[PDB]
Amino acid sequence: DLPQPLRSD
Amino acid sequence: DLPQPLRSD
Amino acid sequence: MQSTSNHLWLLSDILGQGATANVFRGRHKKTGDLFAIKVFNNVDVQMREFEVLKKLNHKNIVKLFAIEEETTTRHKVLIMEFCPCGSLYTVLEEPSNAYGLPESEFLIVLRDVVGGMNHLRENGIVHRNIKPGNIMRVIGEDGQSVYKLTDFGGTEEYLHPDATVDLWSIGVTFYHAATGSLPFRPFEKEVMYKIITGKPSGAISGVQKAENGPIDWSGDMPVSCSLSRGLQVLLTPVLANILEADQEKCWGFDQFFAETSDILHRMVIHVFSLQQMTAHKIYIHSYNTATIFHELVYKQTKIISSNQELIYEGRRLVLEPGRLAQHFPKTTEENPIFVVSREPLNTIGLIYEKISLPKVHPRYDLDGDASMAKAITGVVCYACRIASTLLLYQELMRKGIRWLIELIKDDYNETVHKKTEVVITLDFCIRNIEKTVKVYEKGEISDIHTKLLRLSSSQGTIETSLQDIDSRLSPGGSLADAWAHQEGTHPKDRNVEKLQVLLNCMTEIYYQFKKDKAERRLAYNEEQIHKFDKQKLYYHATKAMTHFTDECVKKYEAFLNKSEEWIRKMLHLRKQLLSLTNQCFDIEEEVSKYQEYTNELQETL
Amino acid sequence: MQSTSNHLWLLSDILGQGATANVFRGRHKKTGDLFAIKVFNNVDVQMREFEVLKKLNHKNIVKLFAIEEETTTRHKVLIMEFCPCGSLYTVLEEPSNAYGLPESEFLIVLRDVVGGMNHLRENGIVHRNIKPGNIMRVIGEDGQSVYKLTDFGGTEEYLHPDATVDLWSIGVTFYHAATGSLPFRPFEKEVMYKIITGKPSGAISGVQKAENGPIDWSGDMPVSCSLSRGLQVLLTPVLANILEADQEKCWGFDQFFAETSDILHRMVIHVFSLQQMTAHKIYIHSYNTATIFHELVYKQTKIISSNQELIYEGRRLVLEPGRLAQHFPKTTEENPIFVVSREPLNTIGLIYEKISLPKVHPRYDLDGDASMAKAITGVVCYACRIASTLLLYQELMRKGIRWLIELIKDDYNETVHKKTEVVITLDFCIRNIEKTVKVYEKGEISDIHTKLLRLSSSQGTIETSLQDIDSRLSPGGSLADAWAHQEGTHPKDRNVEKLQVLLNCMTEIYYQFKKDKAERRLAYNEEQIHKFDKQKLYYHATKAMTHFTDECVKKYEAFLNKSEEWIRKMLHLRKQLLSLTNQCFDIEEEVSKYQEYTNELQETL
Repeated sequence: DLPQPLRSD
Repeated sequence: DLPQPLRSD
Repeated sequence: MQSTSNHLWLLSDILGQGATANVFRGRHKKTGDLFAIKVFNNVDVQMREFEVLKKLNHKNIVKLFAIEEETTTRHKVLIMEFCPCGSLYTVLEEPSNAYGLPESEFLIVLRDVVGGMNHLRENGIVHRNIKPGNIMRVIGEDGQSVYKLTDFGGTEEYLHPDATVDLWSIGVTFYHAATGSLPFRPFEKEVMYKIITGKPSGAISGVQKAENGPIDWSGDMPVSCSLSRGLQVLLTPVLANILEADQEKCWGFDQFFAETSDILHRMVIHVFSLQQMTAHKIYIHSYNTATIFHELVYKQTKIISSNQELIYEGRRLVLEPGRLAQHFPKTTEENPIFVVSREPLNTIGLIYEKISLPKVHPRYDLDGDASMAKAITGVVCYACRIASTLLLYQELMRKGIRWLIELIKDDYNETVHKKTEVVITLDFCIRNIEKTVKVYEKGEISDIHTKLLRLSSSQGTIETSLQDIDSRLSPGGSLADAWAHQEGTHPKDRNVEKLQVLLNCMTEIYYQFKKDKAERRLAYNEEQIHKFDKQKLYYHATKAMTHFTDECVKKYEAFLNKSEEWIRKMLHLRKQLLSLTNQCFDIEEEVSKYQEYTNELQETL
Repeated sequence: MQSTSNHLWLLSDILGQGATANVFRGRHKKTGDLFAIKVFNNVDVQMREFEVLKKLNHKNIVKLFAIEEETTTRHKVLIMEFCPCGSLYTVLEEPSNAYGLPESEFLIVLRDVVGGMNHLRENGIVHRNIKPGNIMRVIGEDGQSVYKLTDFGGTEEYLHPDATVDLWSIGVTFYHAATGSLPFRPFEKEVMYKIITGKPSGAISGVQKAENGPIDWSGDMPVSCSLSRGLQVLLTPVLANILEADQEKCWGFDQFFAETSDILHRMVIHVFSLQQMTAHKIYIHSYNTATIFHELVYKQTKIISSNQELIYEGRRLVLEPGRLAQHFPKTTEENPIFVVSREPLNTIGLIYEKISLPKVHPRYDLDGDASMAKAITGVVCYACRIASTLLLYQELMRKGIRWLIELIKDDYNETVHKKTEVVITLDFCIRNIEKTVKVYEKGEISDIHTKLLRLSSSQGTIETSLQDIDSRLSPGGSLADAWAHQEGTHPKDRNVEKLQVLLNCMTEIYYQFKKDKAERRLAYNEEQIHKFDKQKLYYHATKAMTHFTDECVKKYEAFLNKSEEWIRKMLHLRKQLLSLTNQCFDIEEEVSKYQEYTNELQETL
């Protein structure tokens, strides 16, 4: 639901 | 120079 | 791609899917001009149908150029003209049109749909019931839109709930274009019949807000309808007589065409009632006199024809009653004809709907986000439109006040110098008759002298009343408009542009959500960016609707509350000045006869 | 893609290439906010430089948030704020700005560049010579643009041709923003020096049109410069004193800042000279009196201060000479202050440049097509701007004529009733003195009676002259404005929108050619569509420039040619009315003394 931080994988 | 008609090939 | 003998199109150009055909965007093979190609997928009945439709030529019919054959498979194609701007669905899905089209665009839609109906009926083509998907839009050669009819010969709300033209779908199309919502809405194919069957006479909408409850029937356009009152009065009987529940009592086409042509041939005159602070659009024919103009102003501002005082660009306006309405001066919305009365009215203002923001739903639902974004952007667009209308009313109010004070001063000045003339004549008559009596005597003399002394005392009262009126009209007095440049909102504050910036950000997020709705699922980072945009949209909406109700509405209500007491003070002063003018005319009417008798007594002795 | 400890960016997001770094569009990893990331490719000197630049905070400096390190390779990155609208190059490459920015946008650019210069110099940062690539653009919170400075600390035409701030590049930037072309142009790094070295004093541009010929030197902005005359008079000495060829005689920064702040703190008052048919923008400080306003109107309209008669919304306007310029009424371009004189002038009109379409070159050259499309679209944009200006002049001319006739009629009416008052007094004095002499006789009597008979004959001449003046001012006479609604162009003809439709089609073809220029070569069908668009662009240009010179300019010249003779007839009538008014005042000045002597002779006998 809530936004969680981005990632580069 | 001058435009010539289109084609589908 | 595919091809014909003269046209070709790429298959990633789909203008429209359907269970009957596919509409692609293609182009002519030798000249490069664009067309829309309708490819079927499946006989001379329909060939003769298309041959009859080929011969039409009108500016509200989509042209059918030629019917040809696919080269790979032996299918049929129709080559028709390419309308790039989409149908009326694409016009009514814009968030600025969420509460109905503007009035000019609505009249264009009305004119072009009725013209296409007439030209199809006059030749004898039996067509379908036209809906908002059958009305294409094109940009004409002068900026204005041109609406055309095609495919004649949720798409199920527009039908009647059961050779003669039925007019239910045209009525639901026009109500949907005027207000933005369908007229008859059940809550959340039998409920529709039970609503429309028990409909009273004259009702054009019915809203059901509960499960199986009673239906709220209405006979007016809603309060958030952008159409002016002068058009709603002309348009509500048409929709009341074609949305009739019983097919015996409807109009048919000739009475409908005559009444809509009576609506469409009117010109518009913009009139701003100053004591009520309300703008009006009087619709009048080009050949009506001024008497019908005064009656039409009476029907909307409740001012009797012997009290309407008109002001246009400074000076007054005296319309003689034999002056045709095409010889009136040209008015716009920012250049109206101000109507002032002498008898008091009620200061109303602008009557608008209170729209709040819907509750944002927190779950990641990728179909509900597009609906939420559309509804919130429609609310902020409605607020921007109301903000510009409030600013327009304040500017016209300041201008009308500034002109009305000058007209009061002109009445003052003509009263002053007329009084000075009567004063000179009175004092001469006094001096003449008294010198003649005092010299001749070495009757009615006291009857003259007592009355003329009374007249000089009355003059002495008139002069100090005029001094008090000049003390009030003086710049810096009680009836000065120095307050009007210190309340309300000004065009240098730029409130409408501040709403427009937030509105552009919200419309960009709305387009991105609508693009992400067509793709069924997203990646990880794309989903996170979607969630951040979902909360940032509601942040922009909260910011804009706080700015609206705490910068635009509050200062407007302060301006309205001061304008009421200024209008009361103006009416009091303007009545007292008329009383002084009539008293000076009575003194002049006496002084003329007394001067005649004085001159006769001069001559006889 | 790549990443840092807190930011990440895809490599197909290149905002800018360069031999020093690469600028990508990336976003913050935890909040999703966008930034511009400048990645180097190669030490504490530049680290201390970026640490000094980090502490700045101003609304005309691009913020540097943090300096970080790439995770894969050990490079350096700079995270700075994302300006989405591009630099000033992207503003000056638009075809509507091919002949210089509009005046409001130019003043915004001037204000923001000078403010950034001042805030960098006041703290002590030694920066480069700023060029149009160092000026980013952002949309502020209220719709207006905000220009910011970045990268301080063909790109070679902006330099001087050889701690103290040099101001050559700022001058060439402002001349390029005002006119759209560089000031000093050789034909087709030594020719530049030979041109600028032999430049006279005061010259701000020099054009060489031949091979090794003489240089045409100029001291004015060109005729196709969109800036008003009241701003060009203030702006030409600044550019004449910072584009000086010798560095000893230039201004330096304090005198430049003081003179541009004297330009920027002015307010604008819009004045439309009616006898010359020219609009003017008077720039005045907020604390100047009306005397300086009359002197500024004299410097542009050549009307002496004792002849300027001002009209504002109907009535006249009498500015007492102690009235500050912030208490003048608010004017726009469509609501000016009309200036009418009594002595004749020359009806000029609008002075604009004659721009023709360039010759289209027939070869398939994929780089020349973008240049040809840009030049042709710039010509049609200039024509659309001139068309809207011509329509504005015709509308203001019709409005000023309609007000001036009413002011003439008011002078007529006050003369009429003043004359009627003097007539009553004269006829009474005649009747009184003649009855007294004819009764008393059962000296100066003929000296009275002959002169008063002369006065009655003079009255008889005055009355028939007033009847002739009313015969001319009557609706349907010789000085009626019924011609003014029958020539020129009206806003219901919609000529500007008809040019705008063709302009939008041409701008779409221009964008497609500029997109096809980045791809080096095209396929077969794409090349054929390119050739058809290349000839259809020139078809739209021929259609629009035929419509302009045969619908807009021709009707304007007819309207101008009729306005000249209407102004001549108006001046003749308005002089004759003043002569009659002065003759009536002379008769009243005689009648007062003769009435006194009459009343004395009444009283003594």
